Amino acid sequence: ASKRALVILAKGAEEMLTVIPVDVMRRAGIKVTVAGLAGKDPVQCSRDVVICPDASLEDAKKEGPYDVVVLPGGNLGAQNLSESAAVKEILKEQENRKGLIAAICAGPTALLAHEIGFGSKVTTHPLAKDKMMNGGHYTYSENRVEKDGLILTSRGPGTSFEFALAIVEALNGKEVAAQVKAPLVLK
Amino acid sequence: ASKRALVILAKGAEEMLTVIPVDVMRRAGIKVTVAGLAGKDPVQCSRDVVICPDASLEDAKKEGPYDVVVLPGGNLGAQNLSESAAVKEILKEQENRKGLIAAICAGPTALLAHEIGFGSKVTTHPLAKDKMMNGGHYTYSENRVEKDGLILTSRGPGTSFEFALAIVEALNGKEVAAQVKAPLVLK
Repeated sequence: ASKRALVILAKGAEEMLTVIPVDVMRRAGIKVTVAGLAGKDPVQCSRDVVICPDASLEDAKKEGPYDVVVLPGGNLGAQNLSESAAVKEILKEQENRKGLIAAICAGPTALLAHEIGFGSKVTTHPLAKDKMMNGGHYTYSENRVEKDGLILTSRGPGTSFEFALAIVEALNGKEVAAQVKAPLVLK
Repeated sequence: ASKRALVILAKGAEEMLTVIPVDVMRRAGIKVTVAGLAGKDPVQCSRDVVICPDASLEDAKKEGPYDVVVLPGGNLGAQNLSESAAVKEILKEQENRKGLIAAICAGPTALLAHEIGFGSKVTTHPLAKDKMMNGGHYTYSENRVEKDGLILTSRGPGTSFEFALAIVEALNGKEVAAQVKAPLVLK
């Protein structure tokens, strides 16, 4: 039985922060669904790369649950995630079933919006710290990847391989993560 | 006047090796055209991410010339690039006008196919070395990014930020590259 991941893709998402985790998780043999927040239609990312989702979020939700829910960053993408009642429901249910939630760069600010994981240690992009920390509901970290139990966060494009491999390690173990890492030519 | 880049996107291209350079070049203010080898239609990448190109290669060619032509990797994508007469023509013309050509991972093997840049120092993904070196037409390097004049090559997903920033430096200078790099959270 393979592990499954839901990646929620909204307009204005950071395309690197979307594609690196999708690709690395697929290299790990995880079954990844790229779900469009707004529907099935192509999604215009922050730097104008246009990605076609595998399914709408509505449809993907019916095929869950997932071993991880992944929230890419990009400020406008994170805002769209934060404003969505559907994302609220998915994240609450994932938290309620003790499933992993992974968010990168401004992505973790959607956890704040939906009151997910309060009391956890988290990181974000440096420019998203103040937003994430409004109210003091989390403890901030400058680690490149932070994992406090079932809340896994990371900082930016340059930490996205580390983030993705941390998801792989959490789901499939350290040995699979190491095997996936070697062909990537990381430093 | 901004610099312009042509990124040639074929079926089976490595989506990280496509998106990271597109995004980082756009962050640098380069005008990037993602051109579909096969036409305007969406492109299925190696790990099944589907990207919609900005234009067909046929149309993009008419809007050149470009300050850089970028060839992503992915073995099947590189093979498609290598089999295309249109790519041959674009690369020969770029070489003839003394314009930069940048290729990452198996991407440089399309330079071999089209007899581009012989006598240059190059790198590739480790698994693409033997293919690239057939005939001894290039000198191999293990540097993460190699630039021998107007032929710029790199090794893999984990070197793609370095590759993209090397393109930025070549076109827009070291200071712009440094400014684009800082918000990425590189190690």
